[PDB]
Amino acid sequence: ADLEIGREGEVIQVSKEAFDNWMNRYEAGDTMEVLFPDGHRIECNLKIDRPKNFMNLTFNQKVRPIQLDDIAAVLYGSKMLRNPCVVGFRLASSGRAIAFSFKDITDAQCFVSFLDDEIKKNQE
Repeated sequence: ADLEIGREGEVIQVSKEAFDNWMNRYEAGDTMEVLFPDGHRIECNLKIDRPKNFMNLTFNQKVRPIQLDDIAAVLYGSKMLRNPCVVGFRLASSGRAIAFSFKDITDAQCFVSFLDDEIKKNQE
């Protein structure tokens, strides 16, 4: 069921065990979808390297690398609606917004928490 967003706009209680599992999978590399403005998606592999402060999107042997340092915002809730599986975030460098869709809500909410930590770090 859709999240309903406040008039103000978009500018999480997940278990630690769930996060730890999420984190292990995607550090290994695991599957998600990148949303696009025209509304099509592509199935990618998302691999997080915490030491290197990058996360790599692999599609068709093509890798869009994202710097963890780069992440500036996470968009996930507060008729404006968001499917719970879909997480949007903005990059500081491009000023662009990207949407990942995860295989379930839990995973999405983990990516939200992971993003939150990186953002706090980045703000120092």
